[PDB]
Amino acid sequence: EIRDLTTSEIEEQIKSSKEELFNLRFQLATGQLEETARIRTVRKTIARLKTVAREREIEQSK
Amino acid sequence: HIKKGDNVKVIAGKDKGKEGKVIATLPKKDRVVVEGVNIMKKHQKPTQLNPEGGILETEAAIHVSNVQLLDPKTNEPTRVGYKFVDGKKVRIAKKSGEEIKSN
Amino acid sequence: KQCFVTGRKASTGNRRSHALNSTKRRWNANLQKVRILVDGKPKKVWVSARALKSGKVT
Amino acid sequence: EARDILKRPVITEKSSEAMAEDKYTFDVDTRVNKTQVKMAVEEIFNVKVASVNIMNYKPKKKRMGRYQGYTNKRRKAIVTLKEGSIDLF
RNA sequence: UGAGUAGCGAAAGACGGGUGAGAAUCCCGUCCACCGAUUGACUAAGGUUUCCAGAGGAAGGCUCGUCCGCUCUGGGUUAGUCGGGUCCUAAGCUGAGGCCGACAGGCGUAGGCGAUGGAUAACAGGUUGAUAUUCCUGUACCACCUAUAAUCGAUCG
RNA sequence: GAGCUGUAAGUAAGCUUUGAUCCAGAGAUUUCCGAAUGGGGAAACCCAGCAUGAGUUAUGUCAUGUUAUCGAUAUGUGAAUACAUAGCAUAUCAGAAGGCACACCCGGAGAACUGAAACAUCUUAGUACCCGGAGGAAGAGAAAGAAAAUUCGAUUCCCUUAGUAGCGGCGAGCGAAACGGGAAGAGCCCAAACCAACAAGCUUGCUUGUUGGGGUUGUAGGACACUCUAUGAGUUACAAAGGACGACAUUAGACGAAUCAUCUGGAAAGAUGAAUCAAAGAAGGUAAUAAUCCUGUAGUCGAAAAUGUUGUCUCUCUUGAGUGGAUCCUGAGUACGACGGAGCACGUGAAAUUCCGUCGGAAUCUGGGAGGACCAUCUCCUAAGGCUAAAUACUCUCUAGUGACCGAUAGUGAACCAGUACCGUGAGGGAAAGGUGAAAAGCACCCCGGAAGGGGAGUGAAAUAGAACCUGAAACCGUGUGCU
Ligand SMILES: [Mg+2]
Ligand SMILES: [Mg+2]
Ligand SMILES: [Mg+2]
Ligand SMILES: [Mg+2]
Ligand SMILES: [Mg+2]
Ligand SMILES: [Mg+2]
Ligand SMILES: [Mg+2]
Ligand SMILES: [Mg+2]
Ligand SMILES: [Mg+2]
Ligand SMILES: [Mg+2]
Ligand SMILES: [Mg+2]
Ligand SMILES: [Mg+2]
Ligand SMILES: [Mg+2]
Ligand SMILES: [Mg+2]
Ligand SMILES: [Mg+2]
Ligand SMILES: [Mg+2]
Ligand SMILES: [Mg+2]
Repeated sequence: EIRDLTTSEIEEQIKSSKEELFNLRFQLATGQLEETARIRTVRKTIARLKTVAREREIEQSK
Repeated sequence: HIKKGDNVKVIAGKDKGKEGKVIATLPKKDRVVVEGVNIMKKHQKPTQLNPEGGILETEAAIHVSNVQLLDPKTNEPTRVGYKFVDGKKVRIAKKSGEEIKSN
Repeated sequence: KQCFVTGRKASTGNRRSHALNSTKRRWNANLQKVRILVDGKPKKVWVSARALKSGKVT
Repeated sequence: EARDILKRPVITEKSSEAMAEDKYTFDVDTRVNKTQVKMAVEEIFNVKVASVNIMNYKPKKKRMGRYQGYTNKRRKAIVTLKEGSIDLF
């Protein structure tokens, strides 16, 4: 997920990663503790995908 | 400025002149820790980890500037100065022998 | 209130007595309401009496 | 939106009894309204619900040893579904 | 120092049992007295977790304390019809333009604002340690949507 | 360049030589209220319209754009009135509003307490408060000047002139200037005649209004005539404006020289002895007092990037000197005067110079002013239009420093999760509170007690150093005592 810039379809991934993130935060309030693979190193990933999409219009358009 | 896999000799401590290895360095308190140097005994009580915890004997931290990294080709302590050859910077022990004592 | 060409305005100053103890007053300028020809429609506006070098009203 | 307007469930003895008559509790984000919570469990759990109810908790007061703050306000929502089975566990 | 001195902020309590390391003070019972156009039962104004459960005894309560409106941990408030907004205006207050003035600003028309009033669609019982016409049981009403077929080339105004 | 996940120990999973976390430059994100600007409004909230789109069989919902007021630019339309103008309707534009350290400056408006031993002219003072507009500096500024000898020369600021000349109920008290010595040193663009088009009246005439070009001063410059010169200077702060070609300074960081041994000590940097670097004997830390233990210093280097100075070239631009002055122009309700008033150090007096208010009101190169009223003669200079760097005044900050400056009742109010607890309806007031040790080694265990505390044991050089913690003075409350 680090340095994956040559992917034209990432909206298949952002929606897929975000519904993954809701599968575990919702799972956090009962038990199921491995908190690294929880909202730290996964919510960074859905910020990786936007900053390599939001610039992509910018070098495209102007 | 030592690393985590060196083997040094102290200058001023409760046990001076003893050698040993370094296992941690704590680079914000800049106090390093050597095996077999300055045992500090703890009275740990019965915790949820140690079943009826008690006394023990573990060496704890001492400062950097009582510790000097000694020459490997000579075994006499030495100031370390730096120079760089080709791409990186390496440690010469300023006794004309550069050490390899990282790992 | 304001003129056109001189842009007049009452400016302060004391006024004195015969025993020379002061006060404050204003000197208001001689404004007259009149309707002049300005661009577009002729407007009615104040102007001062020493600003009389102009054609009056049309 | 519609995936992260619901935020957490709550398991309470008020609510774990209230699993029998099939009412669920949640914790939705503060700015939403009760209509588009109904349009969210349609998305996430794929059943159809009868009605929803919300309320507010005012941000009550913190400790005094831990100094004078306030715990966050929250928006507890309750959904009512008449045939959809146990979505969560 | 005054000094172990003045003061404990109206008033009827008594006994038995239980808890507890400790009880004239806390909990259960009977007996007794006290207001009763109120020390009763409800609503707004305010106050903002004081609400309930479990646990604790340093400090708070003019005494004591096992207890509490105090500390600690974990919880509690559900609305198409209930009060209000998506309706209306009074006193006022703002006020495009426009008057008016050393500056700031003052005043005012159209319009908006403003409830204590005008208009408007719901009830009876049950339930929990805490919430109710809000949730559950039965019963209807009000506004808008689609599929619904006794007429009219009648309807909205 | 090997550990990190804030201040912040504890966790529990994790990241990390494939280069983390941190340090610097650049970019994307930037919810909501705020001038708040779609309308309301009790700031952090409520209610919408307009197009697109998701969605449901639709209605409800959602999402991103969108619409305040002046102002400008474009068409529509255009009354009382017929011709047009107010007015009215659409489309673009981002000009404004608010905030600022308001410290320093510039204009508008402007007190009193106090001194005179009372007090009214005066002075506290054109000071403090209020409001308006800009800048990194603003204002002033290119002589209608100073001066009196022989003149020299724009403005500002520092030293002397000097508490002098002077003003004053001639009282209290205000208080200059030039000459001189320095700081730092640039001077220029418009108006007009006249000429070339353009339009108009209204004809080959004149006048008027624009557009260029010409031209801007007093030893009198310019228009007009005469004759002779040009791809050499000047510049993007004044003089007309934009921008590529190329050396330094900032914003991270490197390297960086020289020591041992004994003794007392819990531990040496101390004592004694033996050595060594020095462009490095500034400073701090390390178990005590270190040039040679660490971080550093002297002296050297580095910069992907992004800004600031800027050197060069490239570009824009651009003719400058003389004579005749026989004619023509030189800033109009202006300068001045009368009347009340402010400023000039100067209180209306013998009162020039300067601006405002009202009212009368000139001449033009034989002119017009000014030399402390005014007239005469003589010297100086040309108002009624503009623009301008440097010397100089300030620090809420930023960078690097220094101090016969304080060391917790001092220093800022504020070393300490300060304009906070707290008092006030409000505007606004406004505290107290630093120190275990070298290191948490923070007292395992045994005993009385419900616990709190306590006696042993134990860590530590020291717990008579026990987290109300270094040192522990006085008031004051106590314990058995020698004399009484
Ligand atoms: Mg008595
Ligand atoms: Mg009893
Ligand atoms: Mg209330
Ligand atoms: Mg008590
Ligand atoms: Mg409580
Ligand atoms: Mg009205
Ligand atoms: Mg940590
Ligand atoms: Mg708004
Ligand atoms: Mg639509
Ligand atoms: Mg010079
Ligand atoms: Mg170094
Ligand atoms: Mg060194
Ligand atoms: Mg006069
Ligand atoms: Mg002290
Ligand atoms: Mg505090
Ligand atoms: Mg010991
Ligand atoms: Mg004593």
